[PDB]
Amino acid sequence: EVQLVESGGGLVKSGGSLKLSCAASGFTFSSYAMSWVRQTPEKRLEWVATISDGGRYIYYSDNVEGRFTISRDNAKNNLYLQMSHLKSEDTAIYHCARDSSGYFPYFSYWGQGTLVT
Amino acid sequence: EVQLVESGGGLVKSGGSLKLSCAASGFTFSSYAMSWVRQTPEKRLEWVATISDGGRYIYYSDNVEGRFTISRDNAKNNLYLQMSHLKSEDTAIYHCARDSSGYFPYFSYWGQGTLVT
Amino acid sequence: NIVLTQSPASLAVSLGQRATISCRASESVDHSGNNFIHWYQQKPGQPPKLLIYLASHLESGVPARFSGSGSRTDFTLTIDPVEADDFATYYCQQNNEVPLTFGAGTKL
Amino acid sequence: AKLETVTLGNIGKDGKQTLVLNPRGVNPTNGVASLSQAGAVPALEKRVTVSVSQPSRNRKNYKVQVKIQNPTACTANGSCDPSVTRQAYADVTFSFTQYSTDEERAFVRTELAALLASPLLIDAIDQLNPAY
Amino acid sequence: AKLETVTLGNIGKDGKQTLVLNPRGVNPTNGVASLSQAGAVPALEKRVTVSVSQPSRNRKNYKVQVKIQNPTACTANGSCDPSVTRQAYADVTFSFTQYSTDEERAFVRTELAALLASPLLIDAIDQLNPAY
Amino acid sequence: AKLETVTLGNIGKDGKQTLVLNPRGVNPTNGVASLSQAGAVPALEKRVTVSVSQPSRNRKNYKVQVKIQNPTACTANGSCDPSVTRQAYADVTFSFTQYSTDEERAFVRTELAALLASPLLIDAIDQLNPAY
Amino acid sequence: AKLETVTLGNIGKDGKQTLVLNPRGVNPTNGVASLSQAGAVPALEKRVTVSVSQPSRNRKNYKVQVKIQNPTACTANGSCDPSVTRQAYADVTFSFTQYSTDEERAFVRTELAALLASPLLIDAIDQLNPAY
Amino acid sequence: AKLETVTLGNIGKDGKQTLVLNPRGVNPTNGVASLSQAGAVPALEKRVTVSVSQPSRNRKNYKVQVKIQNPTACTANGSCDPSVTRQAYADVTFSFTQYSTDEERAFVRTELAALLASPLLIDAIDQLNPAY
Amino acid sequence: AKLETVTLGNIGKDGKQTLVLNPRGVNPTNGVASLSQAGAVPALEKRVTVSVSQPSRNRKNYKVQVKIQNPTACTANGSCDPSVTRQAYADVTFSFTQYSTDEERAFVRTELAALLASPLLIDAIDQLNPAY
Repeated sequence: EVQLVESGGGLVKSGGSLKLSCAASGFTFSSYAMSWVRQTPEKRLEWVATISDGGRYIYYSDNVEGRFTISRDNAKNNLYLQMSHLKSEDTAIYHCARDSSGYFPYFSYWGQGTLVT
Repeated sequence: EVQLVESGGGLVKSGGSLKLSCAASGFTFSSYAMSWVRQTPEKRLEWVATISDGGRYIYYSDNVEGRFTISRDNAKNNLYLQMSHLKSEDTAIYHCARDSSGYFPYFSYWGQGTLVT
Repeated sequence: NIVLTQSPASLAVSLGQRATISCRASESVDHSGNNFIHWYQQKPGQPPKLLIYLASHLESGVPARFSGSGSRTDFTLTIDPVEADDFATYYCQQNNEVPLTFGAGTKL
Repeated sequence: AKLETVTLGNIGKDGKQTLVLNPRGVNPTNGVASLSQAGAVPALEKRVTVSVSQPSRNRKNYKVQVKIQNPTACTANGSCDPSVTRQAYADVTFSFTQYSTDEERAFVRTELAALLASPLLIDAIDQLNPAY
Repeated sequence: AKLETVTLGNIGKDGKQTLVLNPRGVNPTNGVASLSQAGAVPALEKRVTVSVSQPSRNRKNYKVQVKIQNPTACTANGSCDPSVTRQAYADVTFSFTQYSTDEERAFVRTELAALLASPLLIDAIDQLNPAY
Repeated sequence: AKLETVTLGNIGKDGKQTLVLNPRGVNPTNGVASLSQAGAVPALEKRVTVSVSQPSRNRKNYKVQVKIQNPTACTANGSCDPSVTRQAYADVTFSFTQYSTDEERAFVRTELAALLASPLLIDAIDQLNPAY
Repeated sequence: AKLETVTLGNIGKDGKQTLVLNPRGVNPTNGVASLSQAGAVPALEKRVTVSVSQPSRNRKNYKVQVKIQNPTACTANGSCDPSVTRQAYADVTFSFTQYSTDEERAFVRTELAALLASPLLIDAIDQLNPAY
Repeated sequence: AKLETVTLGNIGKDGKQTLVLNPRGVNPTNGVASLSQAGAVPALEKRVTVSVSQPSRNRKNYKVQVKIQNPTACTANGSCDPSVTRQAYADVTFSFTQYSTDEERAFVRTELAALLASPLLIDAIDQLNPAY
Repeated sequence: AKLETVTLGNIGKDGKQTLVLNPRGVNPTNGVASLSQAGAVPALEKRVTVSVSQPSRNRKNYKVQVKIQNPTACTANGSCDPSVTRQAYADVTFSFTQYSTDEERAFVRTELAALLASPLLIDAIDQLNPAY
């Protein structure tokens, strides 16, 4: 079964840095594209970033692009998200999604997520 | 390569006479039609004359027809332009063009030109 | 004479924006199904080169960022983003009739 | 992988058309996966097949094989329903040995995806001009 | 078109490599354009061929055919020149009839270029897993 | 010479029609140059071929050979796309020896261009009347 | 039409020559009109033939066929009458079906008359260079 | 590459003569590509051919061959045609292996091209003096 | 003439290398005069020979022959001696008649020496591209 077990999170003040991960077991990780999807405590879903198959083509959103990076490790099956500058609005759950077979994704599978502040 | 090296030019008073030429190396000269194209010092391009394959069909412009002749030598690969009466307006550069395969030309290749006054 | 009238006299863009230039024919130029309007480029210390023949066909030396279209009166040339070599003058000529009238040309 | 909808974008001579392929199961008789379009009549569908064959006691090589079939339709005089007039096929066969690593297999996949968008191959296929 | 040099970019699994290809002239026996890698000895380089056929009395339709091969060099001990260990092949063949338009042939070329980057054909080619 | 666009003017029974022929490369298998029109569908094009053959150990003569193929198109009842109904061919073969000068070869070229515009030949081809 | 005399003007490479042609009557064996040069002995003159065919049980279409020949006379020493050294030939053949109109057949005749004065076919015929 | 017109400059004994060669098509059976000078009476022309073995995967030896032949004309008395008294041949044949590199091939070419300007071989060919 | 030391300058691919050849005596049986480069281990040296037919009264054909061969060394493991992996040959053979003049022979030599600097043959040998 497709399973995405995240890690990281915690209580970090503004201007700091983080690194999340995603376990991604149950399928060939190095074939599919990946994504980070966030959910505010106001209960609205927003998009963060996508990374392609080999890590070549990367799409960020507007409120992410200046200060976050996304990467992956196809031999350790992990899916990272380095954070910086933490401008007091990103206090989400940060789900780890599996992208659909296609040109822009529609998020077939999901994960539990890690609370950040 | 198609190359058109002109000669002639100089400072000639009105009412005189000249003869230009064109080197025309790099292709079978006796297959294509030829042309003289002038460029005024006011930076506008004008047409002078065309001569056909064997020198049979000849087209002049209006300000050229009464006093210029055009000729060619298919054994020496030259392309001439005899001038007369030099009525103070023709002070151009006189490019030597190679005509396109067709019924009226569109001037595929060009040359440096010779300043006349 | 079929007088070709350039709609601008001079134009200036940056290295990113597109660039348009139009010629206006005195008469109809499209003869049977094809229109006889050609495009030239003259750098100031060089003889002119041919860019677009028969109003839509690129010459083999052109780096294929040029294009053209039109029908019987008005013929344009569009340059998707202008590079460093593209700053020159641009003449258009007329091939349908015997006197072979040319254009006035613009600058960049 | 697993058969799901392969929605392909930026298709066409201009590059604005998309195509969605809905899965139609795997044939057990020869191991050929199947994708197809969303038509009702089965003869008007654009279908894609794909199959990779293990090395048997005769062939000794792995063999990925992808096929593409695109029909076009038009109705004639005195006829009501559209028939099928043309077929534009495609047939890609890969071949690797037992000792090839996966980077050698991913080089050939991304080389072929880059040749098909090069001005030497978009002129021999769109315009049908040999490379001269 | 014209046999020029071909720089294939964003090639490979990671997508950071290049593969530059110089033309090697057509063949008067078959009419097959050929290309090879920029800087390598003969018979140890990556080859790309392409050939377009017209109708005849045999076949009533056109046929474009690309065919790439790329070896692997193993510098053994006690020898100055490398040997080849194995080849990897990919031969595409298209088939278009004489009434097919320009946007039907370009639809096939661009569908195949967009399909080779899909997780159905990633996992089928560089991993050799079939589609279930 | 070199293949470029051969735009022919003053064509037709009245003499006001033009035709532009865009080059489509040289076939290496038999040395036949090719010009064609600007259609999309390859069966609706007006094409011209031309080839001159060197004297081999069998034929002993130079042989220029020009062919012209003009199809016409019309759609029928219950049909959408236009098909091809007629073919109006032309086939000119020249033949010269090794010792012929170029003025002998240019006399035959300009003689044939002058016979085709004479009232004896514009009546046998336009009206299909034998010369009686 | 009528077998009259034919004055071909602007003939030759320079385009200043003439070639006048008197009729020599049709042939009841084949129906081939013939012409010859005005003032020359028989078997040392320039010949022009033309023949139009109708459909039959063999061929379903028309066939116009022009065929010109013109020798070269070498007055050798020790002989009063010249000999021929070599011939030069040009045989056009047109093919039109029974439903072809008047402006389709005149388009072929005038395209061929305008094509023989193009730098593709100047350089192919009087210079014997192929088209590259 | 593709055949084009080759203008050889400052050739000759004094070094102030030219030789303009036009292309003459590829022989389809053996692959030999011809060049010839634009001179009338094609029995007597400066002729240059070039022949390269085709790039195959299992070819062991690559072989380039260049031939030059130049006839001399003789207007013999009693004949309207010039004849060929004698020829002047040249036969250059290279030979490489499939592991040879570009600089090993370019060294042999520029060595042979610099021996022919050396005073050993402008005296062994022009004056026919054997080296001793 | 008499053999001397020949210094070939600006030879190579880039054109900035030398080749100093010392004389190595005349072979008394066939008359072939050798040159060789001063390199140690005489199994691997640049070697150039030249051979001219002797001037006799009743000789019909004069024939010059030049040969070049260049080995490449390989220090194989387990041996104290370098070996020869491969050669790189060149075989130039002229052919004249006894009525040929000095300028007819000097034209062929300076033509072959100017073809080898032309871009037709710096691409047919260095890159192994057949002309088409």
